[PDB]
Amino acid sequence: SFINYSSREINCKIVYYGPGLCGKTTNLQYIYNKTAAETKGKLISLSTETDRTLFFDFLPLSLGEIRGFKTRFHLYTVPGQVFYDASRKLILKGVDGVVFVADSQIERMEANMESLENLRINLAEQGYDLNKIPYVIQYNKRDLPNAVTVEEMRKALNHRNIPEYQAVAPTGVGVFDTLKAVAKLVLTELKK
Amino acid sequence: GTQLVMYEEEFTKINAVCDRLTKDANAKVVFLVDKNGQLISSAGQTQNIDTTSLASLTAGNVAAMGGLAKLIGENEFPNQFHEGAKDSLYMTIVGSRVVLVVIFDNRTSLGLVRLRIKKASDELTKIFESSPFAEMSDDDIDNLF
Amino acid sequence: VMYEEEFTKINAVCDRLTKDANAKVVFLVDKNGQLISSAGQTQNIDTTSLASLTAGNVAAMGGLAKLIGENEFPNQFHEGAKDSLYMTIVGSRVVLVVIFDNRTSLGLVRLRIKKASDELTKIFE
Ligand SMILES: Nc1nc2c(ncn2[C@@H]2O[C@H](COP(=O)(O)OP(=O)(O)OP(O)(O)=S)[C@@H](O)[C@H]2O)c(=O)[nH]1
Ligand SMILES: [Mg+2]
Repeated sequence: SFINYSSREINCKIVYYGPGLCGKTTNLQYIYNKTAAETKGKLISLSTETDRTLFFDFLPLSLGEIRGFKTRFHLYTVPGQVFYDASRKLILKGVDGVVFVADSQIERMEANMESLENLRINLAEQGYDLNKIPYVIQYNKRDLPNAVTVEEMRKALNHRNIPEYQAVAPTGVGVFDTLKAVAKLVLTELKK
Repeated sequence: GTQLVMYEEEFTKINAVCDRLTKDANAKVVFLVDKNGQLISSAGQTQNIDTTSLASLTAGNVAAMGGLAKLIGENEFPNQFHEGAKDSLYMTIVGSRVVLVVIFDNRTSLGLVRLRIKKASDELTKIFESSPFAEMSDDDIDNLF
Repeated sequence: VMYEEEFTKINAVCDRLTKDANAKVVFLVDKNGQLISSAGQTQNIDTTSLASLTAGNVAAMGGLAKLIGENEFPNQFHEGAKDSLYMTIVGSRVVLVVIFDNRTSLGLVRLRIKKASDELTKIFE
């Protein structure tokens, strides 16, 4: 994070992580769609022609004011397909909080676990520890018929009873819940 | 995140370096961005232009070049140049976590830009050479949205 | 498959460009970030990472150009110490990456990159 005392601005970086097609970019598109002009910048989306994220999405968001400092949250999503790993590592630099977006389809459970170990690895390799940073997990795609139960995703993905949110990103369900949860964990960390 | 703070002591000098370069090198815009994407300062005709997006693409570009330089066994390319027919753009790494960016009209020779940039960068490392949370409570946080 | 025919002909263009410009290595990268072809000294280089960082760099540069009222910047030249790196967009979808040591001039690489581009733009057609 970066605090400009002169301009009274608190800046925090939040990165959405998870496997390919799991819904990271849909989270940001929803947030952008529903936020008044006066609290958001422009949504940058570096994507392929089939809309897969190729480098990152970026959305700057202002969440109000705490003790007369404006809060600016810099939201990123990574490219989730395995072979973008080199680009994916770049986005984690200076991350203040992480949202891990998991796809609830049984056919993507192993992609979820692979992506989660990839987030642990990538953080360790630049000197962070997922067990020690503000972290929430989103079980996205709860609408789909082939979605596994919340309890089986907890067993596969969530060992420290990290805050977990059910979402259906395209309708917005769970999206602002997830953002509010990691944003407050980040702000609680600074308070310490 | 490394908890980083900037008091108006060093902010005011950094802004001064920037508006020097836009006036002298006839830059259309100037700005300073952390490697992690955080915009630190801008300067120039930043009306009608999104310096927050610019800072984010810049740090993404520099980080991708960073990894490529490392892949072909080199160090981070100290700067990058990108000519345009109308407006052109030059950037250089200032220190270990900062990037200075200048885009200018091509009615301003490249030689004059890399001149003022030799000094402004050297000036910036001279500046780098030099609490809201204490009274905060969890209602301040919970009441944010 | 006539894909077998095209893909050896793509390697041909890359191989000719590596010799005719005295380069170290040549990569042909889709804007998708997937490697299309590679000629030259590739043994000690992760080619998945290189394709991914190359597509990411071009995408970032593009989004930036689009902000400051300029079309996508066509070429990037990033001179290093013992080596150099040149990049060009061939047509719409492909990025050509030429890494060459400093005993080679950028002006020859660009001269040779012109004809490789057309040889590639017509292989695609
Ligand atoms: N049914 C259903 N579809 C969803 C849900 N969330 C996202 N999708 C769909 O899945 C597809 C992928 O979403 P997207 O946000 O682009 O994935 P991503 O995580 O950003 O993917 P990538 O950039 O790593 S490849 C889109 O078609 C999107 O509409 C969901 O909650 N329920
Ligand atoms: Mg995406």
